Amino acid sequence: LTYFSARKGKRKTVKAVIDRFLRLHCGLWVRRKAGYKKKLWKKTPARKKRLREFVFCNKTQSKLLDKMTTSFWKRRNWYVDDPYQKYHDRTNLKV
Amino acid sequence: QKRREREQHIAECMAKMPQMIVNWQQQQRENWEKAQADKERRARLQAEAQELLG
Amino acid sequence: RYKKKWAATEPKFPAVRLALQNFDMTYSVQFGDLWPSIRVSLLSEQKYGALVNNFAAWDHVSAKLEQLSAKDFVNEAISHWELQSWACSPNLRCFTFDRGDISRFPPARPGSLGVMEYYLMDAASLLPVLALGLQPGDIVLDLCAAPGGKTLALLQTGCCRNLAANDLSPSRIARLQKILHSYVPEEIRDGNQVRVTSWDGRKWGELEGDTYDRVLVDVPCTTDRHSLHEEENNIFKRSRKKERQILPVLQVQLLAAGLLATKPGGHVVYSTCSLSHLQNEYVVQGAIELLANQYSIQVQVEDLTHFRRVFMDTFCFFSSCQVGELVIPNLMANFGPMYFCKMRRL
Amino acid sequence: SKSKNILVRMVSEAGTGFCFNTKRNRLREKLTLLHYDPVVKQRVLFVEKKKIRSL
Amino acid sequence: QDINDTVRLLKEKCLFTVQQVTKILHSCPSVLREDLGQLEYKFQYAYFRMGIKHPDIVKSEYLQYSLTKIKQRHIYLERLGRYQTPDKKGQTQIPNPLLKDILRVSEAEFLARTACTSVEEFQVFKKLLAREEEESESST
RNA sequence: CCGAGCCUGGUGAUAGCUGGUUGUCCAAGAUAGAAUCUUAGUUCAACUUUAAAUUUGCCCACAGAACCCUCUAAAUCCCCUU
RNA sequence: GCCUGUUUACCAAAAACAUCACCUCUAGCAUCACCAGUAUUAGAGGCACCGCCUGC
RNA sequence: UUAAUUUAUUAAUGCAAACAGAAACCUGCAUUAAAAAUUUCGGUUGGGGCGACCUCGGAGCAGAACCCAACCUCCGAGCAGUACAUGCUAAGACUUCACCAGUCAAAGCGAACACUCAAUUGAUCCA
Ligand SMILES: C[S@@+](CC[C@H](N)C(=O)[O-])C[C@H]1O[C@@H](n2cnc3c(N)ncnc32)[C@H](O)[C@@H]1O
Ligand SMILES: [K+]
Ligand SMILES: [K+]
Ligand SMILES: [Mg+2]
Ligand SMILES: [Mg+2]
Ligand SMILES: [Mg+2]
Ligand SMILES: [Mg+2]
Ligand SMILES: [Mg+2]
Ligand SMILES: [Mg+2]
Ligand SMILES: [Mg+2]
Ligand SMILES: [Mg+2]
Ligand SMILES: [Mg+2]
Ligand SMILES: [Mg+2]
Ligand SMILES: [Mg+2]
Repeated sequence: LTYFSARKGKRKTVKAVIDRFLRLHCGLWVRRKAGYKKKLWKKTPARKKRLREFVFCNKTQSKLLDKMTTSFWKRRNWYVDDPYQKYHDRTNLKV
Repeated sequence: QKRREREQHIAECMAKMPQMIVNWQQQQRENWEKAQADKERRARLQAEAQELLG
Repeated sequence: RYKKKWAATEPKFPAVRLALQNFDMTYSVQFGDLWPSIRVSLLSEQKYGALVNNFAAWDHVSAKLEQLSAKDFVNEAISHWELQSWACSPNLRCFTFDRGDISRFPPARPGSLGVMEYYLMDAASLLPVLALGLQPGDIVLDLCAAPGGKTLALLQTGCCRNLAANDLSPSRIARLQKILHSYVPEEIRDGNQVRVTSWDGRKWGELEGDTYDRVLVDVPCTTDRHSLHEEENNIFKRSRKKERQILPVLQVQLLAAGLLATKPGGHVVYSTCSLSHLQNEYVVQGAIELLANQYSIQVQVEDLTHFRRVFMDTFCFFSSCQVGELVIPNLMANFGPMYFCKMRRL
Repeated sequence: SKSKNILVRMVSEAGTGFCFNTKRNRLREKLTLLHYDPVVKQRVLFVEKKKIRSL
Repeated sequence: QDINDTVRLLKEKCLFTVQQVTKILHSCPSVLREDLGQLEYKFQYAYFRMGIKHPDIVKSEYLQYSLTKIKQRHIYLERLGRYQTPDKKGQTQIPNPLLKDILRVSEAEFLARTACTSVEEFQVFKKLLAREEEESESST
């Protein structure tokens, strides 16, 4: 990671994280399952069912991805007809 | 136009589909039936061998 | 600490070259002028005989093979029994080509019954099954039956009500199950008629004494055909040199155990796919002395000279064998090498 | 490691474009199965068109 | 340039002496008509697999004979064990038959003097060898 | 100080390696592992620290945890009271 | 080891290298080398003078 | 050096170009070599060798919840077969001591009237 750029002197964003992950404004990171398109003929329907699901990264992984991206990706967006719009905020959350 | 052509194509194929299923199901029974006759014929040929022993 | 700066290192030979060198020294003296003729046949691809699956449409397959000019040597040999004058295991149909013909059979195609029409196997490997003289209602025990070159032939006869197929290697056993499943219909294998196990053959000399009338024993040995071509799991590599040294010992032990397993008055055929006389006749003589000295068991080796003359047309036989019969490969008849010896228990 | 079976692709005869992959033995005729088609929500005939690979 | 490539291949790729090249061309005129790839393959077969050095090739008229008959005769002798490929040092276990004996003499004489096999056996080997050659070309 | 001269520059080359790492006082504070061209390292977990929130935590009475298996083992896990 | 000669300046002077002699390889020719030369010449090598030796 | 990656460079041919009327020089694009350039030398174990080993599963050590190591003590696995709703979805849990992966699953929709197997497997990018 480049903490200070050579032409602007500011932190950069790793484009590997952006393409492979989605960040909700609540802080959660949504990713895909590694291997949801690989050798589907030898996998049971139950196994394939959880491979094509979107899962949340844990605390350690989420903290790692917050340092590899700049604040432009942590801002709140208001896209029209956003499939993940309802998941940008937590409800009935304690502690 | 593309949606209607696909819908018409699906409807046209599904029109013949019940007849195709019956023909396919009928052929599967016939193919097994031909093999079953061969199984009986094998016993008949093996019955000839028993005749030779006797 | 290991020393990696040796003054002289033995040059690395391929396992094929290692097998060729050992065979060249031993077999040149044993066979004399016939070794060069044998050697070319070993290096050339062996001819494959088409064994008709009796469970499938055998009559239709026979007609199909006749179109490819295939000739049933088994049927020809049966008519030769009276011409020359225990007989042999009946209900076997194997089609091969003419002497000197290089035509290869097409791959087998499953029939209407869902089973393969025929099995492709060496024609020299069918002789031990024929020499076994199988009869209906008998109980047949096969040691080292996997992958099933001779195991499948026994079921084609239909003379074995109960079969005990045992091979030490489970990987070979797994191949045997698939071959039986693809060829033999499930109804026969449904019951206890075919028993496929994976245990040491030495155990069969104690667990089942006098249980079986006909026992076929094909002990593991240095396969001349496979060693000179295959590069995987070759017995002639340096790591497996220890196994080759103890190989004749296992051949004596496994054969002796099978002899204990058979009932007195039964027939035991010893089969080996090799040309080395130190593993063909000496093993047979080793087992005979082993039984008499340790368990006081006497066996009689039958004469295969009558059997030799019947297949002389389609097979090449070596006429300088003390006890067993050795079928040497030839350019015209590429079947072999095969060594089979028949002994009965008294 | 001889390829005893092969992986083939079955195409629906209803024209819906639905397809699924199945495993079949190499030495066998092309399969003609009766599989469920989610597009029409009923079982429809399928026919083998192209072999994908060897297993 | 067709002549230029042939002699250059002999002098550079085959590394034949200029004196040897003159004797080769006078003795064997079929070299010019032969394709460069087959000519190079024919030469290296004698040098490596057979073990024949440059002076012996020129004197024995190796290049004039067809490639196919060389393959049939050499491999059969090699499989017979009569012919042993020289090792790294150049020594051989059993002295090889003379090269002129293998090639110059007729097929019937070739079997009798060296192979010591029946005529029928050699006929089967050629068909078997051609199948292996046919498979070898397809695999490559 | 020639298995590739010397000098200058790139150059504050790089070194998972060696050495060093400067005032006072108090407090908490040690040994499960996994992956690794990796076992002289690093990452994660375990452990440890501070802050914060909350309510149970530890100890443990019966009951309860397999047969082919009598080394018919010492003893655990679970666990209200306390 | 033919010989005189040469080499590790600063741990090896030698059986090592070179050396006449012999052998192999390459080249048919001008105007800065080879060369102001031309197959009895030039270059690239091996061996180390000289003398002697079979089988086939 | 028959390690990998290249022919820029050099030389020899081919074509295009350019010419005369045929050719050469030059230039571009190729194919052959030549001579070089860049870079690397997987770990584990083994003093008298001519190698074995690296992933996954079961049994003993590890006797009774779980876990628990070798140079350990033993056997294997890199499949096949039957299905063709081996369809679509969804509470609550397990988890090989992390992660990645892996496993079970009520209800519901739709049909019938979570296949066997201890292992039988390969991520991302890319095509
Ligand atoms: C040369 S093969 C013979 C194959 C088979 N009998 C045939 O002819 O088709 C010998 C087989 O014996 C098996 N084998 C080796 N050792 C064995 C043993 N100790 N007990 C039983 N079988 C053994 C090996 O798996 C090997 O595949
Ligand atoms: K390190
Ligand atoms: K000096
Ligand atoms: Mg200096
Ligand atoms: Mg530094
Ligand atoms: Mg303290
Ligand atoms: Mg790696
Ligand atoms: Mg001197
Ligand atoms: Mg003098
Ligand atoms: Mg000095
Ligand atoms: Mg000195
Ligand atoms: Mg010298
Ligand atoms: Mg670079
Ligand atoms: Mg876990």
